Amino acid sequence: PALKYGIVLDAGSSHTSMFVYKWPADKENDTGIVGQHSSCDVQGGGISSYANDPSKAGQSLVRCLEQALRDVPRDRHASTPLYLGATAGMRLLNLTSPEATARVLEAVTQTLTQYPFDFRGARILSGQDEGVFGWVTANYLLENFIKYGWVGRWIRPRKGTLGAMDLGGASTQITFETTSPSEDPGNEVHLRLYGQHYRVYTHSFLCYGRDQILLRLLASALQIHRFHPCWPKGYSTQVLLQEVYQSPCTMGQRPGSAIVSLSGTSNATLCRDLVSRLFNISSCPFSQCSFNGVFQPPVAGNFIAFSAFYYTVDFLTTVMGLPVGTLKQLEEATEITCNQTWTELQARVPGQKTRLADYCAVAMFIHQLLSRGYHFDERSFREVVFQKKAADTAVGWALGYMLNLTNLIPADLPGLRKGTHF
Ligand SMILES: Nc1ncnc2c1ncn2[C@@H]1O[C@H](COP(=O)(O)OP(=O)(O)NP(=O)(O)O)[C@@H](O)[C@H]1O
Ligand SMILES: [Zn+2]
Repeated sequence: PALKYGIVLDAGSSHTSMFVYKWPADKENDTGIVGQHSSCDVQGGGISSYANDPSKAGQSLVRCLEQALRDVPRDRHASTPLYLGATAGMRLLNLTSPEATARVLEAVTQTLTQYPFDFRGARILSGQDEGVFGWVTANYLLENFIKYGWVGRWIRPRKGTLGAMDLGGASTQITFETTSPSEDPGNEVHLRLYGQHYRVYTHSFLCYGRDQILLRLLASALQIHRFHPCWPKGYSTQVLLQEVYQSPCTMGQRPGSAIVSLSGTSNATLCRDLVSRLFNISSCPFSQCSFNGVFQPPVAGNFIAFSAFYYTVDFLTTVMGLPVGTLKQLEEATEITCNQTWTELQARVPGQKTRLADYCAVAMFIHQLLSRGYHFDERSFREVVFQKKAADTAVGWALGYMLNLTNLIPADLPGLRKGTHF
């Protein structure tokens, strides 16, 4: 079995990762056939973090690109497509400075074109792209696009699909198949995959990624309290105000000190109140909304919640040792976590402590996002799983992106399968 390869660089807001995928040459159009071969994490920040030094964006990719030359057999380099796709970090930089954004894309382009792979371009994905391609990855890997049954006895209704919730560093996406009528063309997606029509809803909330939410809570805590009720008692840090208010996500909060001391107080109730200010539920120009006046039909079906949903839930279960099987359990785990002092929290984590002071805020954010924002309840929440991998492949938008650009999912089966699915 001759294999083929393809490569995607996911240039996210906080990190770039490289995925190399492989599949058999003569089975390439079967669903679920493509899988991850290897991956590489680029050291340092995302490409948008090089906005004032765009040369370093391209250079940052070199070590992982050297790994790709070793991971893919040499005689296949020339015919292996290589893509770079960038997400909300670059969408935010594009708001601030389209020129700096262009210089970063130019610097990564120049680096990538020096390599022997068939480089097909560096692009910023839309929020819709990001949501939909994540949904295609999960469902492709789990073989949900197979028509189950056999002639004369097809399963009905057809096999359900897995909704996707992705909590990145600078935006978050929700995407799922729905039977409700569309009310906003911005959210409406129609896919034709293996001869079947999928009616999908998607939305991306810019500035609702983990790192931007933490920045917004920090801005809010500085304004309202001059302490940080989500941070643990005994933790303090010197906050440089310029970093807090430079983001498009926080410049709306700006209130002439350069640096302020800010300490935690382990106040789970005040933390909950701080997080609640993130969601505007005051108006809805549609029949129903999620939040911020965005149309959303009722959630339905199973969901996979990956990226920082998985990392936060993994902290709560594995480090705090708390169950999160229900929304009530998640809320209780968040309360217990938020009420820990800094010495108590550190006692649970013998190794490196990065992100530890932030789990209370992120867990509170996720609980409110699911319950207040998307309107999960106990019944719908029972159908959510927290997982970051399927069939030995990382779940994210990268695979679905590669599948689309490489044209590896047919709209129709060959010969329409003689019309046996009609
Ligand atoms: N191994 C890990 N453990 C705990 N947290 C992590 C880990 N890796 C990443 N994170 C955090 O989780 C958040 C989302 O990470 P990731 O999904 O890599 O976002 P991204 O692709 O960089 N951002 P975006 O461009 O908005 O999709 C970031 O705030 C990360 O710092
Ligand atoms: Zn991402």
